[PDB]
Amino acid sequence: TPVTNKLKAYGDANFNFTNNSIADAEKQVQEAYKGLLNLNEKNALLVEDNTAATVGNLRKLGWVLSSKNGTRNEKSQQVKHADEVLFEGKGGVQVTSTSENGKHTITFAL
Amino acid sequence: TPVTNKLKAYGDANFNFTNNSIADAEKQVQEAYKGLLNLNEKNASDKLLVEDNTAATVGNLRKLGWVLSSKNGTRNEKSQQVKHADEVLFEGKGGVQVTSTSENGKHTITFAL
Amino acid sequence: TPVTNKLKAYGDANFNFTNNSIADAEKQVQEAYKGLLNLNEKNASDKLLVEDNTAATVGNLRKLGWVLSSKNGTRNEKSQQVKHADEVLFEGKGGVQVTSTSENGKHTITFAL
Repeated sequence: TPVTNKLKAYGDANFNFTNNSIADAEKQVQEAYKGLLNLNEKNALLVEDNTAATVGNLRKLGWVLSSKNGTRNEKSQQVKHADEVLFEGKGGVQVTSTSENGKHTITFAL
Repeated sequence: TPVTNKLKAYGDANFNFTNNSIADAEKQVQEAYKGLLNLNEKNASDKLLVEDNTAATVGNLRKLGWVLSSKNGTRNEKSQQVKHADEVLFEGKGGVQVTSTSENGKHTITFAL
Repeated sequence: TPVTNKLKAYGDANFNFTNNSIADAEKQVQEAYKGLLNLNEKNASDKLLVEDNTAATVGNLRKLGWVLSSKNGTRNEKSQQVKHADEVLFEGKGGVQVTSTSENGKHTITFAL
């Protein structure tokens, strides 16, 4: 049948400040985190560990990729499941990569 | 209890190109994505084959990941999959310095000469 | 929905060292791996401890991630844990330029100078 849980995404209404950490409070109000799952929330942990995850939950997993160039402020984007990050080396930066048993190395050199 | 769902991986033979977007088609045919979970598969109706309120399985977790690529100048992208518990090492040599810092889930990789 | 499974985290007790892989071993102590889900732990029958067709939990989701490492030439690796909703910044300074563009979830980070 249907399986559901009460996990919210950052950016959703009814976020409870006293129920979360300051880190999550900061994510709640940032655009870059909007729509990523809020996995933490604490009455002491609201959605218990032993709660079924849903496929909709998986669609909301990710991390935030940012780039800074000098003083210029950070630009941020979400890396969700099956998104791609390309590291591209132009002149005169050489970017090479190896991959052994789940360990991926991106090398940078002149 | 044996919990299952109908989620496929990219590269699976019976993915239907007609019913899905160009973005998904592009992932479906790349070896780089092969075996990653296909979360965004649609039917004729342009609705998701597997609805949000479906049990996720441990098998599903084993197919989560993102694609990591490097491209030098004009040459074509070399790609790998970063799956759960994989490691990505950014290494500086040959005149390039790479350093890192971490604080409260905020990680920084810094590149210098 | 109340649900459980037998998945443990790297760093947890009762890890059968001789029945598991070298990599898992290589991971179960490294601090950067601690608390990350041990997805592929084997049992005494030399099969996966938790089969593919088992419900995943929110507790599992809280343990998903990957390891981000850096190496400055000769020095040792510095490693840190990247979990869901962590941020990773790529910063360029004297005098590497690090710029980024994104389109349809493909993110390009470009290194110049």
